[PDB]
Amino acid sequence: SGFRKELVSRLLHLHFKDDKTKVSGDALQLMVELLKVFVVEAAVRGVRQAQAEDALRVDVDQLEKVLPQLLLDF
Amino acid sequence: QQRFSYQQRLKAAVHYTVGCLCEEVALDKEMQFSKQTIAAISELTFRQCENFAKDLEMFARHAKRTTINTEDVKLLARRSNSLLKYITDKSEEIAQI
Amino acid sequence: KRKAPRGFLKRVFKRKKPQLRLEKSGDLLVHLNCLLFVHRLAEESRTNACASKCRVINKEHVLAAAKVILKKSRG
Amino acid sequence: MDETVAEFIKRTILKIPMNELTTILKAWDFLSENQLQTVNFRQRKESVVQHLIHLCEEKRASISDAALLDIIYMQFHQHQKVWDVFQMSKGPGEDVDLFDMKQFKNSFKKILQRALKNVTVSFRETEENAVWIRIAWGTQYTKPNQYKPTYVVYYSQTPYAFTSSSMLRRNTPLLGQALTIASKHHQIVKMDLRSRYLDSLKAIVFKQYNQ
Amino acid sequence: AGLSHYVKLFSFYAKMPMERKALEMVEKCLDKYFQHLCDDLEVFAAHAGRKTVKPEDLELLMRRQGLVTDQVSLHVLVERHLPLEYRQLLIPCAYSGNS
Amino acid sequence: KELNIVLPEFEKTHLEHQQRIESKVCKAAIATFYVNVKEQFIKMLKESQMLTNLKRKNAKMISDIE
Amino acid sequence: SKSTRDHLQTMMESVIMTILSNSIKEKEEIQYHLNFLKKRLLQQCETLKMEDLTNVSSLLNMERARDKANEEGLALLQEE
Repeated sequence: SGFRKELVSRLLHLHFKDDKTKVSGDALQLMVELLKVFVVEAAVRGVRQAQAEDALRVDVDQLEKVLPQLLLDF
Repeated sequence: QQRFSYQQRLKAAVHYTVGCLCEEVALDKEMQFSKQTIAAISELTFRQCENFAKDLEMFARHAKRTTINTEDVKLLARRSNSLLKYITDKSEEIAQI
Repeated sequence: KRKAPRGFLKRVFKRKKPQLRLEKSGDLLVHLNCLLFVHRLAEESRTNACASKCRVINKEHVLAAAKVILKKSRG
Repeated sequence: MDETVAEFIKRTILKIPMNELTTILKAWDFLSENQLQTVNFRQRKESVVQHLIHLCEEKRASISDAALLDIIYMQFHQHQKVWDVFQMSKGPGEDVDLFDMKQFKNSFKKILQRALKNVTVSFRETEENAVWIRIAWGTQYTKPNQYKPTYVVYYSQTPYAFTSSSMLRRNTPLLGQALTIASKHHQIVKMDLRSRYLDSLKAIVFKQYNQ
Repeated sequence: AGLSHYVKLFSFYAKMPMERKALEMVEKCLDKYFQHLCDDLEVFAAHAGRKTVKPEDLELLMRRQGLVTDQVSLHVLVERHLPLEYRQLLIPCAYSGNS
Repeated sequence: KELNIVLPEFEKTHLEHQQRIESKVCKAAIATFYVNVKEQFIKMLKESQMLTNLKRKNAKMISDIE
Repeated sequence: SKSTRDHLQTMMESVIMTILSNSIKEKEEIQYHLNFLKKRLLQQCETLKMEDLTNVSSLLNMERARDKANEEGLALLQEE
């Protein structure tokens, strides 16, 4: 289905360096949108490089190969 | 002690939900996400959400503000034109809610 | 070479965008932007030329260098 | 446009000096007359070795003529990789009435891939009637090693077949073995002429030096 | 012009010989860099609410490249690359009249 | 050789931890971790089988040569 | 074989990851289990590649498949 409100209500607030800075519910659901599509695009990029190697399984090595671009534009 | 007790529960939550999303995408493209694959993709999502947290606070700081507005996450979608056009209509959907 | 151009940077900024007000020393800061851009491009071109083990920088290395550097240097 | 094929072509192109680019590249016929004008030969080395390799990227180069390019390179650089000279000897009887180039290229490749199953044997029948074989060796466990091939200049109907003394592996008794089976001979004998000048070995063995 | 000066900088920043047709490709690479810098600056300033772009709108874009960090602040990078008079105008020195 | 002793050492640890177990769900989590350790020991045994198969290939790299 | 056992700790930490995903209602219990897992680390690392071993083991597996192909080839050709 997707990321939940209780999930991103704690995950994003873990790393915040100030205790008084929060994320609103309408913005929290957009964090849901972008973190869901984060897995979605990471998965489709991995599937696409697997298709470039014409493979049925995606492994750790191709993910490490795309990281220099995965963290780069996405 | 707080580091372990925190990051354990956060990556456990995100990996639970991305396991749900892996069963969700595995039926879209009829592929199978291996255990090492889901573990790697969840940890990549986590280490990138690290930069997301580094990002959004300074994005508010840039416009002299503390809270996170929809423009702060709009510049999050600015990173690529594809997810620009995506998160635009998803933000219109959020406004629909 | 120890140089930094005032005029051409502002002309490029005006040509690419007719609506901006680059401040008195903002030209200086965009020149630093491109300084660090070209530094990153030079070093990563050395890197990917070592990946191809070519002793002279060529078109194929810098073409791959563009899609990485200008993509992370993008905001 | 393959693995150890485009790279092998690149590695054998810069070996040749700047003067003989056209002379060597006209021979292997991958670059038709139209393709020669696209690459400017006179600027630099790394520019020509990059545009020439691109011209076979679009031509979908294969090892079969990638080895052939090395063959024409060696025909203008036969004065390196000091040559052995093998001497065949039939028994009593008539000559080889059927030394077909097709049959010889078949009867050498068949016997060489019978045991050395992973080799890229590439013949180039020269105009002086001297089949210029080049064998990229390698056992069945490994891919054919094009780094150090063993060129064999078998003069077509002659008992003598010069061989580049590259490594002298366990293949040198099989190199003569397939050479004496493809050419319908019976015995292979290294006559013990080991000189680096192939055009000088050819005169000595055939007694063509003072005639 | 500016791109021509920049590829001249590329000669002493790559420290290894180049080709003219390759520097003509670095020309379009620099133009392609600016075609992103000018409309990334516009949006970073528009979120800031200013039709002009100020220095702090550009240290944020620096953070977007990520070459400025908590260890290497904005004022650090100007030190390593720009000359003395070209660096006097960005970072505030102190004469009781800090720039 | 050493893998047989390593498997026993790993198996004794699961029982040592289960002696200090507190809840039934914790026992299930420990059993799952023991199954994961069995999978890791199977990976180690696969490494040993890979060494044996490499020895066979070395014999197969000489039988073919012979 | 140290980095091998830190990669071991990585993969049974992925097992930790999944059990914690299904067992989020055991936070203190699984934290104790985590301390005991660091204890397992300290216990077998002292006494005594994997991804590379797996990949090269498979690679040598089809290499030896190609090898038994060369064996049936050479043996049958020698037999004929």
